[PDB]
Amino acid sequence: SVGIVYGDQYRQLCCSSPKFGDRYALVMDLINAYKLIPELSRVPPLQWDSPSRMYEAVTAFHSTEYVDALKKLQMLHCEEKELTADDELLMDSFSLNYDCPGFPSVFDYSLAAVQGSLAAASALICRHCEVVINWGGGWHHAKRSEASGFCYLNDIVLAIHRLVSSTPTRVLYVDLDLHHGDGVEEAFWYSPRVVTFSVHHASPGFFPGTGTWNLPIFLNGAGRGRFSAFNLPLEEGINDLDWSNAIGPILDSLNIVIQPSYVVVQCGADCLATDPHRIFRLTNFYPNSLSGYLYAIKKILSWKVPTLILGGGGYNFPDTARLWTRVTALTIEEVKGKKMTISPEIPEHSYFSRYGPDFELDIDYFPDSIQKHHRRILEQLRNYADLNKLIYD
Ligand SMILES: C[C@H]1Sc2ccc(C(=O)NO)cc2NC1=O
Ligand SMILES: [K+]
Ligand SMILES: [K+]
Ligand SMILES: [Zn+2]
Repeated sequence: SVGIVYGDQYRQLCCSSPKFGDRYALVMDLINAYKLIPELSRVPPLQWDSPSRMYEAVTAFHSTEYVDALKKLQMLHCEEKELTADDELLMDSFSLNYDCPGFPSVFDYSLAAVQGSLAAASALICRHCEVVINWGGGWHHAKRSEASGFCYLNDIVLAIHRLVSSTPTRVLYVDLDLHHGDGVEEAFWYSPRVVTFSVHHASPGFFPGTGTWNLPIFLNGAGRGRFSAFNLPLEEGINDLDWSNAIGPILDSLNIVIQPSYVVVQCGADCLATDPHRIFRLTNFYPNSLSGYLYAIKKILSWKVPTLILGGGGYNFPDTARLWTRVTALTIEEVKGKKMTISPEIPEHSYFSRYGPDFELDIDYFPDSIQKHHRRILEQLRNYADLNKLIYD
């Protein structure tokens, strides 16, 4: 079965932020308009028996002091009065400012993704689903005691932690977002059981700054986690095929050597040619150019390993819905072996007018550095195998 995280309270909470507005409502409504919902298993978000149980779940990664500050920030934003100088200073010490400000539902919004990604991990653990999708999750930048790049709570780290601790176990994390997945990489830096891999753009002054050369060398983990953090920085302007050729062999070689028990894929839509970032030139095209996202999702799904698929970045809301709707249909096709015919025209639904003026499912777009990175990565995987006493071909 293929699971998808949703609910009425979950939808209201996922649509309550000022940065992502109603994006989640558009993604789920396009999936529903295309009659994909009957083919999917509804995975309800996790709920706790008490504030103590919730705090124990979140503090498996975040500090109590940061969680307290985030809850206080919500309370302060449900009042018209300005924050005191002392409260501004407290929030600044946790970076609860600038790109991560307060708003009336900041804590409920952030916790909602945690609730969804933990429930998604649980459904894989009990074998109820073979793959689970969470389009409200994928907040890769959040750190132990720091909000970062629109991420307040790291739902990915908490989901992976639940997976790695499930047997009385190895997880492969694949980060497809345009930005380097620093928060997840940092959390498992000292752990060989979680292997992280991020493909992204990296250039001077481009967020977050990491996932590139530090004689410059790549840092890749420490202690028992040495060689367990993998990075592929790419130049701006990369199309579907070149991005596909750069990642394909790395993905296949990580599966062969690591042999993960679970795969967690962060599927941020900010690499799309139509994203306001305008860095990469990836599409959502599915031939009967092939979308970079659709090529990598298909490859990962062909391994037959229980997989968690998450959202993330994606600033052109209708185009993010166009891609994630196609990811959802491909996942059904690949897991169930049931053809999902999707009409090239947008079906009529509540958000139809947002897909104008053409109303098409395809995004409206017309189209040896990698070799040295490939040789560096092949050597890192060999050192990872040598240190971890794994048998490789
Ligand atoms: C304001 C800057 S910083 C920034 C941080 C995170 C993201 C993101 O989507 N990460 O997954 C985007 C950003 N873009 C900016 O212009
Ligand atoms: K990435
Ligand atoms: K690691
Ligand atoms: Zn991003």
